[PDB]
Amino acid sequence: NMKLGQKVLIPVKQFPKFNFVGKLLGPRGNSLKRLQEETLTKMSILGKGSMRDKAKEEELRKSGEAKYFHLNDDLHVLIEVFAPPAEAYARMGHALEEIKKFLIPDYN
Amino acid sequence: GAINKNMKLGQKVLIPVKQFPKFNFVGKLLGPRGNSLKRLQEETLTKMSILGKGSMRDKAKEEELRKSGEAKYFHLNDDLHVLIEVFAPPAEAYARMGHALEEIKKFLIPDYN
Repeated sequence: NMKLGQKVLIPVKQFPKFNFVGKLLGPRGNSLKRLQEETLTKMSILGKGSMRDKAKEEELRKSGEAKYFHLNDDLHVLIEVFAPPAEAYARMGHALEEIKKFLIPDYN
Repeated sequence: GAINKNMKLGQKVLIPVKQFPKFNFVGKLLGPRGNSLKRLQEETLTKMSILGKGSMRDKAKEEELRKSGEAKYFHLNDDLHVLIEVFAPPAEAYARMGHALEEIKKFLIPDYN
C-alpha cells in the first residue's frame, strides 16, 4: 500500500464570480463527501479562501504552523488515496475524471 | 495543477532480485521473442525503462558510471526496478499508470515459462 496526493486547481482567477465551493458541496453540503466515497478517495477543499473567516485564515497562514501551509496555495481540491499501487492510481484517475464537472462554471 | 493540463507521472516498481536471484527478470522483459516491455508500453500508453543496480549487466561499466556522479546515472544507486512514466492529462495519466501497474505484475512472478 502507498499514498498518493494530487492538487486540483479551483479556477477562481479565471472565473471570479462562479460559486465553486457551492458547486462542490451542493445545496446540502454533502456532495464532495459523497464523491470521495464513490471514488474511494479523500477530497478536501484547501488553499486561499478555504476557511470561512478571512481574518482567521490570514492569522493561521501567518502563524507558520505546518498544518496551514496549504493556505499559501491557490484554492484547490486535494485528492488523496491510500491503496496498493495499481489501485491507488486507478482510484485517482477516476476521482480526477469525476471532479471535472465541478470545476468549471455551469452557466456564463 | 489545472485539471486539463498535461502532466508527467513516474513510479518505480521493484524487481524482486534478492528473493529470486537465479531468475532472469531482465531477459524476460527485454527478450526479442516476448518484446514484453515494448508491448506493455504500447498497451498501457506508458513508457518504461529498466534501471538500478544490475540494469547494465556489465558490472564494471555500471560501477564506473555510478562513480562518475553524472545525474543520468544516479538511478544506479537504487535496487533494480522498472520506472514507469506517463505524460497525459491528469485523469488519463493516473488511469494509464494504474493499468500499467496491474499489467506488469505477471512479469514479476517467476514460473517455468
